[PDB]
Amino acid sequence: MATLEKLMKAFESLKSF
Repeated sequence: MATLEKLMKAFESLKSF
């Protein structure tokens, strides 16, 4: 299900900080 598909870039962009 591509519902929270953004969490990946979100999170990795979060991993960033």
